[PDB]
Amino acid sequence: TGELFFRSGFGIGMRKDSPWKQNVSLSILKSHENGFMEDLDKTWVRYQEC
Amino acid sequence: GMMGELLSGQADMIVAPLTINNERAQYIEFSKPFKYQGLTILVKKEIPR
Amino acid sequence: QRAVMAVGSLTINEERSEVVDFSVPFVETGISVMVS
Amino acid sequence: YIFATTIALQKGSPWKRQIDLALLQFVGDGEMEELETLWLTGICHNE
Repeated sequence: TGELFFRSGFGIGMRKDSPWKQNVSLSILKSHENGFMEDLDKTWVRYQEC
Repeated sequence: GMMGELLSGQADMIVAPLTINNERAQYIEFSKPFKYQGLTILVKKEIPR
Repeated sequence: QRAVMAVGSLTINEERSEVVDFSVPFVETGISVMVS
Repeated sequence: YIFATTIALQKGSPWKRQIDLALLQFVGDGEMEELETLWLTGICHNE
């Protein structure tokens, strides 16, 4: 019921000296633009109704 | 938990649905996030008459 | 470098990220479809 | 239903951390929803 509250995002946790920022972010935007987000939205999220 | 296990050296990767916060970002940086979500409210279906 | 900062309602994308860095995303968007 | 889902800083700027902490505070203190009330809704959310 209702609207959302404290609208934020779910993401990856990494250390500041961890050099795995940028290429990981590249892969992430690839996942956002290539429908893999929608792929998981089908394969795990959108099936079920009462 | 998770944050102390990163800052303790025992854990090295968080890949799990964490929210984004000030104080968490003060020490451990996020990437750009997967899903843009938040809070909803569980209210039951009351039984019919 | 005519300007250091640029705000807009700027969409956040690959080729944009290739060149420049980004804030934690300000507001939420994507592709929608408008119909009657 | 949102399909093809999901601030410009030059690289190497010292400005990431400060602005991020700022914006996560502004998210964290509900003034974003005040902005929403100022600018977002017209008639449709009052369906």
